[PDB]
Amino acid sequence: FAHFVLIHGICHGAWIWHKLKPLLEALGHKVTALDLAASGVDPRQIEEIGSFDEYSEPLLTFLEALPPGEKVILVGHSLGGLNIAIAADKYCEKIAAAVFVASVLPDTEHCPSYVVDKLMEVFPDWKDTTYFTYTKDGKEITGLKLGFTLLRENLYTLCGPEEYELAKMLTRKSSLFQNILAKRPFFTKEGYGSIKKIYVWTDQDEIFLPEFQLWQIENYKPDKVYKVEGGDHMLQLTKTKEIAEILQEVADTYN
Repeated sequence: FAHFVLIHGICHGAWIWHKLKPLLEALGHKVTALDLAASGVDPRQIEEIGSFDEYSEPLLTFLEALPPGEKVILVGHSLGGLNIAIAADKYCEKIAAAVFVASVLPDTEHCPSYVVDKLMEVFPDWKDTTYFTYTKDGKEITGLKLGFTLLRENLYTLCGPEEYELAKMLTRKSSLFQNILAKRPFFTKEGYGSIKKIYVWTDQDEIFLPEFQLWQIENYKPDKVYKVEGGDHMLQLTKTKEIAEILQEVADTYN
């Protein structure tokens, strides 16, 4: 059996995994679904957070708490692929594999903002998404709150109204920390570069467009690619059984 650690994307929280966690547990696995900083029911506000690395603190702290010899399979969604890379550069030995589900896939050859800048060229219009600025640690940071119409049409395209309602209800303001990411030291070959990486995507994704998702595969070759037919960007909501099937096959492959 495996221990999966489920990692949401920006403006989201552990709650996006509410369908997938019971299914993985019904297969016998251990599952942790974290709220990152200022996300979900985390007490902090985004304006206290000055970088992706501080944003990732609950994942780093969880991994620090793993006793020696315990390995986990990280599963990230959307921007959560970046939290994976940060965690991997400190605790690569605790990571049996990383699975990127409709997610960004950073590399080691370019700066940590690389795949995010590519994402805004491929998808530059975020519809009713609002933006704001705050200063933390001397740097001006642009925060955002995903627009409800963007959520409806581009992320939750195929989700029922009861799932979409949770998003209107629970998504919170966040930030891409895009300028901070550009100046951060590169992810390292020895840490992040060394972990097994499995890339899960759908060409029906209406925000992480096929051009982007395919460019990422070409830019940084995963150890395994699964293409999910159908669904939408919220693959753990619209294709939950398929994702649990893929995760069982990763566990069977990577301990």
